[PDB]
Amino acid sequence: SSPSAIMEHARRLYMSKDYRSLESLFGRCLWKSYNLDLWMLYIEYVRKFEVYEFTLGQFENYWDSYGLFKEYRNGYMRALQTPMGSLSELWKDFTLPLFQSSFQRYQQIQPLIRGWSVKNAARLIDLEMENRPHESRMHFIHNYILDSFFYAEEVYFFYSEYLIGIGQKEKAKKVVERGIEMSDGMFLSLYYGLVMDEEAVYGDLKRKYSKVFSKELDLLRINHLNYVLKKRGLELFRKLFIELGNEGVGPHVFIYCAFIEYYATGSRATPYNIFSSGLLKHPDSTLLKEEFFLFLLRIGDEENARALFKRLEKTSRMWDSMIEYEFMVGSMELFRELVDQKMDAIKADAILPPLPPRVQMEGILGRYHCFLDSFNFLDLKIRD
Amino acid sequence: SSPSAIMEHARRLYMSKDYRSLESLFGRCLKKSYNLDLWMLYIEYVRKVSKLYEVYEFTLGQFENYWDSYGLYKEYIEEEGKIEDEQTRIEKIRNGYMRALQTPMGSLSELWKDFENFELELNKITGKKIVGDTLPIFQSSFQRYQQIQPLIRGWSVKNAARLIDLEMENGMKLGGRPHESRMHFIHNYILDSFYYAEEVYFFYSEYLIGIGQKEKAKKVVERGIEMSDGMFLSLYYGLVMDEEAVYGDLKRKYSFSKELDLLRINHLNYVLKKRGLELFRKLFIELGNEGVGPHVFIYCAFIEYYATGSRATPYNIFSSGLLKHPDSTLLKEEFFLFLLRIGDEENARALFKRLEKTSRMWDSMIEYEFMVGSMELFRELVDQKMDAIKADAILPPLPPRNVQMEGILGRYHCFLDSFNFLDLKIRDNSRLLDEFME
Repeated sequence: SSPSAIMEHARRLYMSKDYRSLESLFGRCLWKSYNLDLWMLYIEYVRKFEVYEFTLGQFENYWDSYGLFKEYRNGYMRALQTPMGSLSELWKDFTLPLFQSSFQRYQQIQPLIRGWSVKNAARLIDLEMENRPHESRMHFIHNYILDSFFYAEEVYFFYSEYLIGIGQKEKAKKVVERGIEMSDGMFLSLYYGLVMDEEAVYGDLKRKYSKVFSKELDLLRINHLNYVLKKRGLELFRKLFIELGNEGVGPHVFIYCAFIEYYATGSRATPYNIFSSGLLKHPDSTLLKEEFFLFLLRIGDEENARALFKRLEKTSRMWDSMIEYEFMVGSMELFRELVDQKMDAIKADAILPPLPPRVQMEGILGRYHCFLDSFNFLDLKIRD
Repeated sequence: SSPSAIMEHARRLYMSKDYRSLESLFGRCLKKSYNLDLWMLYIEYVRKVSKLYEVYEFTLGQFENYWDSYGLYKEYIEEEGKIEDEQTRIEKIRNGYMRALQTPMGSLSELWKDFENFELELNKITGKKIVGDTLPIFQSSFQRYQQIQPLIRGWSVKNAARLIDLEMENGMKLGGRPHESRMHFIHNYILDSFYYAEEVYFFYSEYLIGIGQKEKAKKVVERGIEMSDGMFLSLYYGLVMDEEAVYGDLKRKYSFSKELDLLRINHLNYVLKKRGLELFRKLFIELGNEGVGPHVFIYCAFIEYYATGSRATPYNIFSSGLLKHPDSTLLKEEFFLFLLRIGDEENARALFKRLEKTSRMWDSMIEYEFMVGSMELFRELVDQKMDAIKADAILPPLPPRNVQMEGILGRYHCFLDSFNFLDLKIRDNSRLLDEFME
């Protein structure tokens, strides 16, 4: 039920002379459509001018409204107030300040329409945000973008954020629900759960994903825990963790909980115990082994760090962090032994395989990446 | 007095026909030399102007179980010759063949053919038995060389280091004393071949330390400091040979802010290991306008946090560094990330809010607020970051921050990485390495 598929159905029904059906279709879809073709077909149908005014209600702010403005004065007046292709061929036909301004503007816009986005859409949004009637202009731009990229979850986040900043969060929630029905990824559901206060999304998405989707399920748990910490506080965060428990929660969920417990409370004991539990569940997880060791060494829990290192298998990075630590605040005697030990381990082919490595974006896409990076945890990322 | 200076000078004397100076050069340099070209020139000069076989014996004593001895043995056995007296000739050529065959070296099969031909000529019967009895020797040396051959063909510091590692494994189960002798030859050959490379003096020092020859090791290092042009061997020397004097000797060569700051960080470490935290701090204070660079503050803040657990003491040091160095992005970013990582939340936030910021400080603070803060504050931080990218108020990023080596070379890299601190790196300013174009 995409823009193009409503369009093609409408055109078939027109061609069929099924006017009962066509009239219900427009009835249901016209107000909501930011597709000019279609409006224009509504015009073709009605023809078989108060109805160019009705269309201009929708497309007056549009950079390709010229033929529409042409066919339709103080009509000439507040087209001249819209940056559009061929505005100079409307001036010539039609106050000079106002036109000049709208022609200067279409210069900055033209290359973004040329090369139409999703990333130039973002660029367009940002340009218009900076510089009641402005709001009206901004609604058109976001909805037209929603039509153009109905499939891309970013567009729905852009408008939602715009709407939130103008105090229209109820309208934002509806845009997100719609985005969730029309695009595909986990992002918009995570943003819906957290920003629009809907805890049900976490359980519902768990049931939907149902091994193959292990990453989704761990990223849901982490994000669900975050929701609960934010909305309810630590004791209910703590209760949700303990309930999650008769399912295989991945290595990441333990590492995430240990880190919340450390940075929220300052306990060293509790994260040690969460990392330790997790290592019992995932005895072969190099991630947990490395992140546990480096966490203990970085917060300064030396004695525990050293005992853990002695018991575990090691990546080169764990070896190199421990060697560098010993050199800085340890002894040369022990430093020399840890070097001997690392060279022995390389030789025995005993070093665990390495973990993968790892103002970027600006404006409203910048904002999106801010949310995305935050929902993502370490190398556990949203994936499709 | 480098090997190459000596080879050049010797060729000069020889081509000039200044035969007096040349013979003097040979007298003072030969026995200390592991450069085969210099010894062959000596052979070539002795052939021209003069028991020649004795000069081959003198040369094969230096290049004992050398892997490119074939030309030496072949020419030597030609000289045995050319001995008046069958029995003594026979004796000598047999000992020559038998010494070669125990040596892993190129062209060993060609000496094997010559050897079998020689024994059979004397007696087809007793000779076949002599050869049969020597076959496993030859075969062992042939096999061993198959593993040496690609290291020599690809000769480099790294393959030199590999040859050291392979011979340290001791596959022939050499008794203590001839294994040591093997290793001394190998390391001295390497020192001569790469006389200018700090690595190889480290390789030899570490070998000698391990066999309880640490005074020998200190003189190896003293030679290397003279032959190389960086600050690796001097730091190694200070710390491993316990020689505090080297810190002031380096302070002269360099008074180069970055090198001065590396040298100060490493001197501070020497004092720490030797005399502990209290004398570490006295040295810090005295450095201590005298004036030192940001890295020295960051280094000392770390050593105090990790060594004593204090949060006040690192805070104060970072703070003092930032007052001496107000425009230091490295310091602002290092100080901020430190406070966030150890969980010093209120100091981290208060610091953040008064500093200029990299995108990484922004990103780390955004992430932290999302994780354990509030959503309205996350949103503001995100607002502020966008505003900051807009005003081009962002501080340009710190430089990005290698591969893993094994055996002896991997040991060199461990000592080097340890001496190095953050983006401060030792270098030899006279060597042109993989990225020389810069």
